[PDB]
Amino acid sequence: MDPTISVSKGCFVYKNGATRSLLGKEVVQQPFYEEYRKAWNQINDHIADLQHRSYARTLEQLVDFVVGQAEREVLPTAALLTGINQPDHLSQFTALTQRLHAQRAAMVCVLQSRDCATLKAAVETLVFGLVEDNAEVERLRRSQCTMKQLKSWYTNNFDSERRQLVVILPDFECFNASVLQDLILILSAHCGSLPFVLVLGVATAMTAVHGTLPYHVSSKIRLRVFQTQAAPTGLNEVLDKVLLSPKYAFHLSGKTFKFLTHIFLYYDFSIHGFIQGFKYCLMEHFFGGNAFALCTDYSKALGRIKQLTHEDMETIRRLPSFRPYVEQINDCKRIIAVLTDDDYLKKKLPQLLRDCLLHFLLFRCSLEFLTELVGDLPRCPLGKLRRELYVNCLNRAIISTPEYKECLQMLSFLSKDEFVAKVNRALERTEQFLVEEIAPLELGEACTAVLRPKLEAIRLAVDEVVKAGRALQKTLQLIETQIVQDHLRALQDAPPIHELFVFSDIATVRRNIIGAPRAALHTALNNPHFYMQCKCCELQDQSLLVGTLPDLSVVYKLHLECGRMINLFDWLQAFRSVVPQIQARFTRAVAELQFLGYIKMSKRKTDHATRLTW
Amino acid sequence: SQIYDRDSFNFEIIYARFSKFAKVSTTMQAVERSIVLKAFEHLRIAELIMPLTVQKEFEMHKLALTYSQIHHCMQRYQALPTEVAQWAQS
Amino acid sequence: FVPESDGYFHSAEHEGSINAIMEEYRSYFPKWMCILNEGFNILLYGLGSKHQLLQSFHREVLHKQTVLVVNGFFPSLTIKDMLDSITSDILDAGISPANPHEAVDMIEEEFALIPETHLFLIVHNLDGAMLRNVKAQAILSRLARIPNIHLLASIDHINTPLLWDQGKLCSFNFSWWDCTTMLPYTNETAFENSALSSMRSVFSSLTTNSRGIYMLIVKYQLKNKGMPFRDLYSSCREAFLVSSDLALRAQLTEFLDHKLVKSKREQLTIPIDGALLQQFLEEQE
Amino acid sequence: EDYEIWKARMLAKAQAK
Amino acid sequence: SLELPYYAKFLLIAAFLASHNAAKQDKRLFVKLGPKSFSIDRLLAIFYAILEEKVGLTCNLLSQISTLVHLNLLSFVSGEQNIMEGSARLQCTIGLEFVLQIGKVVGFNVRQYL
DNA sequence: AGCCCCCTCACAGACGAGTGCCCCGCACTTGGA
DNA sequence: TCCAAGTGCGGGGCACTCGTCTGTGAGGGGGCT
Repeated sequence: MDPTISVSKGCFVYKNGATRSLLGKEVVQQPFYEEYRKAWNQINDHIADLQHRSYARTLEQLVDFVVGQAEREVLPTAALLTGINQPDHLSQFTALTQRLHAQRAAMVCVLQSRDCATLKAAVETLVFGLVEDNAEVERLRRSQCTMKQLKSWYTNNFDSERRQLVVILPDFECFNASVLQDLILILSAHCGSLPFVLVLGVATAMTAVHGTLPYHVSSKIRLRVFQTQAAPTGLNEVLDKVLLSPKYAFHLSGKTFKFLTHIFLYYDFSIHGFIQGFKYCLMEHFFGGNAFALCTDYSKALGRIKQLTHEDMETIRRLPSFRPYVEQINDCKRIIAVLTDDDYLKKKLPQLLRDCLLHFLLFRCSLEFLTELVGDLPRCPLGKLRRELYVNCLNRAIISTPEYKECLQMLSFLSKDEFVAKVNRALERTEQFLVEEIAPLELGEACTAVLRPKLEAIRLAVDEVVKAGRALQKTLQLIETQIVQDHLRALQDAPPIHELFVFSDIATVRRNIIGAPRAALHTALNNPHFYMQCKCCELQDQSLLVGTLPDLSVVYKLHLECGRMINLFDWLQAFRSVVPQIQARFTRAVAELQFLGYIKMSKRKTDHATRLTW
Repeated sequence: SQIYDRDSFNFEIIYARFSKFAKVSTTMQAVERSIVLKAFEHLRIAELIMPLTVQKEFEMHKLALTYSQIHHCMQRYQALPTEVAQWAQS
Repeated sequence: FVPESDGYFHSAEHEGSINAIMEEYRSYFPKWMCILNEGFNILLYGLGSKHQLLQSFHREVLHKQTVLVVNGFFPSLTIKDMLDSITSDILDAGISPANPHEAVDMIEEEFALIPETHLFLIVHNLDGAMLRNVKAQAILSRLARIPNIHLLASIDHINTPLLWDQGKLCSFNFSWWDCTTMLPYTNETAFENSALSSMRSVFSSLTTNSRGIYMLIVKYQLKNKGMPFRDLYSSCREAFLVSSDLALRAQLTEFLDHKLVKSKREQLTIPIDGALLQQFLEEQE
Repeated sequence: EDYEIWKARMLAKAQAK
Repeated sequence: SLELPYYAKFLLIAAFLASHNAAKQDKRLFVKLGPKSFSIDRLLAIFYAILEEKVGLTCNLLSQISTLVHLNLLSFVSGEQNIMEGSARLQCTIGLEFVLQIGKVVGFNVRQYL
C-alpha cells in the first residue's frame, strides 16, 4: 500500500556513510546518567570479580590437567560438568583459553555445534580454528583445511620445541551423535603424531555422556570428570556479596527482590538474565530525573545538592513519604519555608540524606545480627540466609508477624549453654562485620559509634546471663528494643525521602521484563474498552457481545463459544445477525484471526475451520 | 525369534527375557542395565543385529543369523557354563 | 491470563481514540532511545498492526543513522538476502558466504573493528513466513548480540516463544513493550501467505473440439453421478473429435493445467457438485 | 489526595497562623 | 543431582505423564511399546492440570519447553518445522527413577497419576 | 445415550533420479608499467 | 621486455522438482452396555 513496502524486495538499506553512544551531548552531561553509569560499572566489576573467584579453582585444576598431559593410543579428555545454563558459562572456557596462552602450554580451538552439521564441516572448522589460533597468537581457504595440512603445519612449526592441541566442545548435548563419534574416532586415530587433548561441556550428567558414546567410541577414551559449582550457589553469592553490600547507595525493595529471585529460582538458572533485570531496575530508578542523581556517596551527594535546579525540588516534593515529613511538624513558618521558597528545603536536605544512609547501614548491621541469632535455630521460620530475612523485614514490620512469635516460642525454650553459645557467636559475627567491612566506608564511623555501645550493653547482658531464668526475657526485650525496633524498621517506617534510594516501582518492571503476549491479545480480544477507552464498547461481563464492538472482537466472541470444527456459513450468518461489504469484512476478520494463529483452514474439508486454542 | 517367528525385537524385550533368567542363574545375578546395554551395542557394531532400515533402547532390530549358526556356536564355545547350556536347549 | 486445561480435554470516536493511542505511543521514543543505548533491544507484542509505529520511529528519530528495514512478513525472503545486504550494501565487502554462520562470523569480525558506527535494524514480524525456522532465529540472535547492532522487532503470532530457548532469549536482550494499536492487518495479510465463473471464462476460450470433449465429460459426470480414459476415447473417436490418442491426451493435459479436470490413476472427475454442473449444462442450450 | 490540593490545603492552614 | 528450575521440573514430569499414558486415559484423571507421542498443547494442558498453582502463560515457560528440547531431555519425533503451527510432536526420553527423584524433591507423587 | 473400535485417505516422510542454478577456481589478458 | 587484478568462463556442489511409495492421525462410519 505504501511506497516503502514493495512486492520484490524484503530488505531496505539506508546506508549513511558506513565504512569498513546513541545519545548526544544533552544526556551524557546530565548528572543522573553519570551516576547511573558509575554505579553500574561498580556493580558489574564486582559481579565479574566474584565469578572469577568462583571459577579460578577448577580453572587451575584444568590447567594442571592439560600441563600434566603435556609432560607425558587413547586421547585424554575432561568432561567439565557445567550447569544447564550453557551461554552463562561459555566465558569460563574463554578464561581457560587465556591461561593456555599464559604458559604457552597448548593451542585452543572451540568447536561450536552450529558449525558442525557434518563430519567434513567439523574437520574443516577444527583445522581452521587451530591454524587461525596460530595466526592470531604470533588466509587459507576452507577447501584446503584437512588433517594432512594440520600434520604438515605441526611438523613444520612445533616439532623443533610438546605443544598440546586442546579441542573445546562447549555444548556437548546439542551435537549430532554420528558426527561426534566420527570426530572422536578421527582424533583418536591421529594420537602419537599430534598431541590432542579434548575437553567437554556436558550440562546434564555423566549418564548422558555414557549413553551417547557407544562401545567402540568409549574404548578409546580416558575421561576425568571436573565439577563446577552450581547456579543457586552463585545466586546466593551474588545476592550476599553485591546486592546486600553496604557500599552501594542503590537499594532494591522487598517486592523487586522477591520478583527477581522468583524469576531465577522458578524459571531459569541464569545469572545473565538476573543481571540484566537488575540493570533495568537500576536504569528505571536513575532515569527519574536529575534529582535522582543524589543516590551516591555523601560528598558527591552534597555536591549534587549544591547543583540542583528548580524542578528537582518539585519532583522530590511529589514523593508519598515526603508528606509524613510535612504533617508531623507542628510549626507553620517552617511549613511555609519548606513548601515554596525552594532554598529552606535545600538547607534541610543533607540531614535527611544522612538519616537515610544511616538507616540503611544500621538496617544491614541489625539484619546480620538477626540472621546470626535466627539461623542456628531449628525449623527456621524467619529464613536461613540473609535474603529472605531482608525481604521479610523490608516488606512489613517483622515483630507483628506470627513467624516472629513462633521464632520467639522456639527460641525461649532453649537451655542456657546453647543459648549463650548462640548469642556469643552472634556478637562475634556482628563485631566481625562491623570492623571488617563497615569501617573503610565513608560515614561508617557514625554507624559503628551508634551500634557498638548498644552491643556492649548486650555483652553485659550476656555476662549477666552467664552468672545466672528471668534474665532471659530481659535479654530478649533488650534485643527487641535495641536491635529490632529502632534499626529494623519496615519500608513504611522509613526516613522521609527514602524513595531516592529504594526502588519500589514493580508494575512497570514486571510488565517490561516478563513478556506476556497472550495476555495482551486475550485482553484486547475480549474488551477493547481497556485499550480504546471508548464509550460504546464497554462490557459489564466479557461475553455480552455488544454489536458496536470492533470487528475482530465479534468474530472472536462468535467462534469462542463453539466446538473444535467451525462451520463457516453459520459463522457468517451469526456475524450478519450481530451487525456486498459485510462479506468482505468477515473475510478480512477471518484472515486477521488466521494470521495470529487462532484458527486455520482445513485441508481435507472445504469451507470449515480448525481452531488452535482451548 | 523362535517364539514370535522372526519378529522384530528391542532392547527392553530382550533385557526382560534375559533378566527372567539372570535372577535364577546363580552366576549372572547382579549385572546391571549398563553392561547389558554395552553388550547390545557390541552386538550391534559387529552386525549380528541389524536395524530395521527414536532412542537407542527402543529402536527395533533384526537377527542376522540362522539358527544352525547359533547351534554350532553352542558346540564350539570354550568354557561355556552349565546354566547357559541348559538355557540354550530350552 | 491463566488458561484452563478442561477446554482441551472435553473437545467516529474510534478514530479519535486511535489517534490518541498513537500519540501516547509516540511519546515513548526518547525512552526507547535511552533503552536501546544501554544494550537492550525493543520488542512489541500488541494486537493491532505496528507497521506505522515502527515507520514513524524510523522517520522521526533515526532519520540519519544506518537502518536495515527487514519486512519479515514478506513470503519469499531469505536469510541469505539479509546477510548479503549487511555484507555488501552496508560494509561493501562483497557477497557473504553461502553458509550463514560464517557470514555472521564475518559480520562480527568487521563490526569489531569500527566502533561508534551503530547499525539499526527494524524487523517487522520477527515470526513471519520464512523466519519460523530455528536457524533463522539463531542467526538473528547472533546478530543482535553485537554491541553495535541494535534491534527493534514486532511479534504477532501466539506461539512465537516456542522456538526461543534460553540462549536465544539471553542473546536477544529484549524489553517487552505493549504497543497495542487497533489498526487492521492490511500489509501483513495482502501477500501470498493468506468454481463456476473461472470454468465459464476458460470454456469461452477453448475451441469447438475442446468444447465437445468437455461436454462429453460433463454428460458422463451428470449421467453416472469419474470416467475412465477408454470410454472418453471411444466417445471422441465416434464423433470425429480427435485424430489419435496424443491429441486427446494433450487436450486433457491442458484441462489439468487450467484446473477443470481432475485425473487420478485414469479417472476424470470434475471437482464440483451436480446442481452447478446441471445449470452449466443447460447454459449451453 | 493529589499533590496540588494537599499543598494548597497545608499552605492555607499554615498561612492562617 | 541435576539441578532444574521449578516449572522445568513440572514440565518434565508432565511430559513423562504425557508419554507414559494413553490419550484416552487423560480424560478420567485430570478433570478433577515405548513412550507415546504428544503435541505441545497436550503438554501444556497436563502441566496446568497437575500444577495447582495456576500461573500465566508467559515467554519463559515456552522458553523452558524449548531449552528442555535443547538439553536432550525431550525430543522431536516428527514435525519439527511447523512447531508454531501445532503439528509438531514431542517425545519424553527419561526413566522412572529420575521422575520419582524430581517428584520427591518437589513433593508431587507420580505414582498416583500412573 | 454418549461412547468404543475399525477404515481410510490425503499429509509426512523418504527417496531417488535428475536436472538446473550459483559459487568458485582459473587462465586470459591487457592496458599499463 | 613483463604484470596486477579484473574478468570471462567452465565445472562441481547443491538445492529444487517430479514422480513414487508408504506410514498414519484423525475425521468418519458401524456397533455398544
